[PDB]
Amino acid sequence: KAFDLVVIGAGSGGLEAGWNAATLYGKRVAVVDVQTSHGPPFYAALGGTCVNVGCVPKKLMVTGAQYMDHLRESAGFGWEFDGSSVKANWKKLIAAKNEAVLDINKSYEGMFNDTEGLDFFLGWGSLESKNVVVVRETADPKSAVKERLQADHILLATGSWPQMPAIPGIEHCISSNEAFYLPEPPRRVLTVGGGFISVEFAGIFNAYKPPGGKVTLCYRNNLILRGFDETIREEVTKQLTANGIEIMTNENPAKVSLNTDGSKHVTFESGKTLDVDVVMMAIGRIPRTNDLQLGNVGVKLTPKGGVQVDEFSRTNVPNIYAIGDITDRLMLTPVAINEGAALVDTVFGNKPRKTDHTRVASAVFSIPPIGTCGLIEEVAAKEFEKVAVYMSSFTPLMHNISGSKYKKFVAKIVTNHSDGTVLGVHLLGDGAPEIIQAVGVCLRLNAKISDFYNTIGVHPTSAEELCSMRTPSYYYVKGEKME
Amino acid sequence: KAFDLVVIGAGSGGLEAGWNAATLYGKRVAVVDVQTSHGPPFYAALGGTCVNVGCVPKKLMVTGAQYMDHLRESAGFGWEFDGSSVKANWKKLIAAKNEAVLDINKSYEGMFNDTEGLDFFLGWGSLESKNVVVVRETADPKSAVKERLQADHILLATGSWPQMPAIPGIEHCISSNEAFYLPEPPRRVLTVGGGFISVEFAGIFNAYKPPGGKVTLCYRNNLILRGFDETIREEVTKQLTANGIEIMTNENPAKVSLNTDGSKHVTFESGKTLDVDVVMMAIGRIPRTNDLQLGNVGVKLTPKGGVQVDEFSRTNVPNIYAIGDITDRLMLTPVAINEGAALVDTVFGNKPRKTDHTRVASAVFSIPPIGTCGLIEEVAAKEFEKVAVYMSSFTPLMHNISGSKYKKFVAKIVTNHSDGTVLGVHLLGDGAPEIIQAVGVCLRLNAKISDFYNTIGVHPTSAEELCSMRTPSYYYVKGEKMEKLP
Ligand SMILES: Cc1cc2nc3c(=O)[nH]c(=O)nc-3n(C[C@H](O)[C@H](O)[C@H](O)COP(=O)(O)OP(=O)(O)OC[C@H]3O[C@@H](n4cnc5c(N)ncnc54)[C@H](O)[C@@H]3O)c2cc1C
Ligand SMILES: Cc1cc2nc3c(=O)[nH]c(=O)nc-3n(C[C@H](O)[C@H](O)[C@H](O)COP(=O)(O)OP(=O)(O)OC[C@H]3O[C@@H](n4cnc5c(N)ncnc54)[C@H](O)[C@@H]3O)c2cc1C
Ligand SMILES: c1ccc(CN2CCC(n3cccc3)CC2)cc1
Ligand SMILES: [Br-]
Ligand SMILES: [Mg+2]
Ligand SMILES: [Mg+2]
Repeated sequence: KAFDLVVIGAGSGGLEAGWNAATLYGKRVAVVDVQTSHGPPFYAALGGTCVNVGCVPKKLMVTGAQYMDHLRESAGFGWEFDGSSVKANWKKLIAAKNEAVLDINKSYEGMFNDTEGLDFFLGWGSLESKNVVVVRETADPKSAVKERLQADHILLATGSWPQMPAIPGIEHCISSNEAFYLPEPPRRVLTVGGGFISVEFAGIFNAYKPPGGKVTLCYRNNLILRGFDETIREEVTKQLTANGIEIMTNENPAKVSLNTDGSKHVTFESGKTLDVDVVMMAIGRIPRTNDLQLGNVGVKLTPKGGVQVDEFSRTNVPNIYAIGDITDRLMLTPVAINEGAALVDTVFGNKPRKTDHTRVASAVFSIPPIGTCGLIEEVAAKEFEKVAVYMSSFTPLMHNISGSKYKKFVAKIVTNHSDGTVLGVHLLGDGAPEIIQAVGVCLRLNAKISDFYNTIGVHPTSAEELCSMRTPSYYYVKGEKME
Repeated sequence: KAFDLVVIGAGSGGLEAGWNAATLYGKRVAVVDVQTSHGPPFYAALGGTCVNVGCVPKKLMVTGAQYMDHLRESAGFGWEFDGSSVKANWKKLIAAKNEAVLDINKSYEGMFNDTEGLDFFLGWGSLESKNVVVVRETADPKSAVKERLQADHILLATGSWPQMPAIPGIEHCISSNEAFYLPEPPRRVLTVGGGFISVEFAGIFNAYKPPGGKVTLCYRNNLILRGFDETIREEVTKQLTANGIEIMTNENPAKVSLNTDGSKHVTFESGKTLDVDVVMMAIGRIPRTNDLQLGNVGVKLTPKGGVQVDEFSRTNVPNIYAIGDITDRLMLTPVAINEGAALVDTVFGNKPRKTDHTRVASAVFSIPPIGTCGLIEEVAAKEFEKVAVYMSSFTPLMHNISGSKYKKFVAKIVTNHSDGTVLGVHLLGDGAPEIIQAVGVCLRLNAKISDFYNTIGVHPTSAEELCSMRTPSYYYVKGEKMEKLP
């Protein structure tokens, strides 16, 4: 069958591109994915990674995890109940999450049913030729042909996949994919990785762990969450520790064996050992290009295995494009979506547009959470002669009463001190992901620190800290910190 | 007894002006207030209304009230506990609020002592003359002089005070001032009025009420929260109703009598009756001008009662200025603070600056809460030929799992459709007050709807809805509402 566009991967970027090309530009569109609903064996499905085994289910589970703090914190505000009656029922959480994800799967199914000129094909997409996508029964390229799709234009949108280190006993470890389907909450769990997925899952497991349970997070480097603001990295480490999570930095698994009861015996490179019920590898995500048989058309990959693209998401092969995680740049749903829309506008609208990968607001649903947009100070300090840091850090009042005195809210604004242009805003504490969104709009408008401090506060809020900072806390001048 | 600046009222506006003048411009400042710490008899104290009987304690108590919803909502996420064991200990909440407020009172005392040329004077400020403030022992102008203060510049920052309607039995009623100190949570309470204070307290009382408890809010007109977005006014009404609060609109107390058991018998203008344990009046606040003896220097008041000011906070009398609620405009702490910082940056900094009273971000800590900035559409529609309204309204997914299906999140952007300039942003739902702050910055920068929709979303948030709206839901054209443009 013949299409203006064939999209391989019915994910965040793929669905934006396919729906826009079909509905805004009246193109005949095919979209391919390996599953119509969430979970084993392929985990991602119609809707993509974010819907099925990412942002959507993890956010619901972090919300679930937050109640452990709310229940404890309620006492300071005079709430009384039988503490010994408190149980975290993980089965209910997983069932609630499964229903939520399945409902989305179903609506996307209804979307393809009800959208003329937008067709879904179940199976494994690969490139036969530069204008033919083959859909097969399995990821094995010798598996049965279900469809052959003639395509003026081909979009690769297959996303990414957990990285598993080749160590002895890797087979006894899981990724985030399996973590979403654990039938019982682990009593002891090691999250391996200092990234958002490890930190977010440490918080989820810490809340739902059965009595006498323990969550350990391990990371090779000295400080979790590289890429984030350093003050926030130190504070979130402290605040995770304060809520009972063991942060093992400068530590990495060397091998895993099974103890006689089926629990996992972890040997760290340092020789240290840990007995846990689950080992969750969250050490990285790699672009999913193996299964695409890109050798058939000579699309240029990087040694990492990402599809190389120009700013307009164009591969080295005309009429073949790549968006989203497969391009190994910013692995965010809204970036994927933005690239998909920009690509379709460019190619089918002749409305040339490229995604801006700078000043993207993002979040970490840690407990407590992070919101951030733009440059951290160390980065700004290499690119600008004079950099100012405006910093407010303090346990908010509600958390003196709550008993969570460790919950320091951090707000930091990084500026080009030569003109006061805001380069970065970095938040830690309840609300941070919600606060940072409109900050993304501020940085698009080249907001200066004067634009923040001349804006009238909403009081009382954590956000008003951003509009209450008149004076630098310190500077970088030619890369040197000057207190 | 000689100062560059004398400030009457150690509140939100008064202390910002005082501290700035002293620390930024090495000026000599006197600040007068009636009380050094919170509560009876004068309620407001060092730190002002907001710190003592306003934003700060109210926010702590709304946070306390939110745990009723979190404890119920936790069950959808798998939290299990003995629901019959749950009790709301009001006395604990009030004791914790009292300690939090006292620490702020003490924090301000430290500020005055640890700051050269910044001195606190206890007692009642009034104007003797153009350049002299008298501190007396009481509000009676006949009481003893404690001090006579020489002032190169006088700042009036005495704030506002609850209005109590002059109805038979008003003496059985409380204001917000007494609400903060109730020894026991009322079983039945009538919050009177449709403004933020009535709404916030109806939420607080609703969460802490003992078993068989009932919170009634009455409002004299048809729809609470006049001046807020109409969609949000209707929605908050529904969501308060859904959480057990009874909303009596077009109803107003004509009198209150004590029943023999100490409870209050409310007779409405309509003839309806209601027995409650507390009647909290929250029908308005009025500027505190009486006690300053303004007649003594001829400071002009408004047809309403507020000190008349120009854009630089100047009265008709030179060297005499007025900021905050005494001006009877926007009664918000950060507005008072902004006016104070501008007055001082003007007069002592030689850097004239005027508070912008448009595009002010503000909140209602209703459950769930409002965050708003700029014009509601009815107001935009009279000022602008073509107004677009962008609206998103849905129960977020977590609240389909929580079981609070009624918690619809509302996001509205109001624009000038001729250039896309955002004129206002109106939010109802968890985190709205936190979301709206950086929207205030966007409005200062003349953000267009395209600046929002071209900004990449943070996912998943409620906030990202603001970056997801490309197509108007409807328009006003020369005041007329319509789905489509001609
Ligand atoms: C645990 C986790 C949490 C995350 N949390 C967030 C968050 O909170 N916010 C955020 O913005 N981002 C988050 N992300 C990142 C976000 O999920 C991704 O950036 C986004 O899904 C990438 O979208 P995409 O279009 O590149 O691909 P995806 O949405 O992953 O879609 C790719 C699709 O292609 C399919 N597929 C793969 N190979 C083939 C093939 N050969 N043939 C057919 N179909 C194929 C897959 O089944 C999948 O559905 C998270 C990721 C994970 C793993
Ligand atoms: C229940 C309630 C909730 C509120 N919630 C919020 C909120 O969430 N957000 C917000 O922004 N605003 C809120 N406000 C409003 C806010 O409190 C005021 O806008 C703000 O306090 C006004 O500041 P001001 O500087 O005008 O005066 P105030 O802060 O009221 O300070 C006035 C001071 O003057 C003193 N005083 C009065 N007369 C004399 C005299 N003759 N001599 C000496 N001292 C005198 C008083 O003791 C008082 O301390 C709330 C108000 C109340 C009542
Ligand atoms: C979860 C959430 C809310 C409830 C209702 N109870 C709240 C507290 C009341 N209470 C006050 C003082 C003594 C009891 C009674 C109603 C139950 C379970
Ligand atoms: Br490091
Ligand atoms: Mg179709
Ligand atoms: Mg002093």
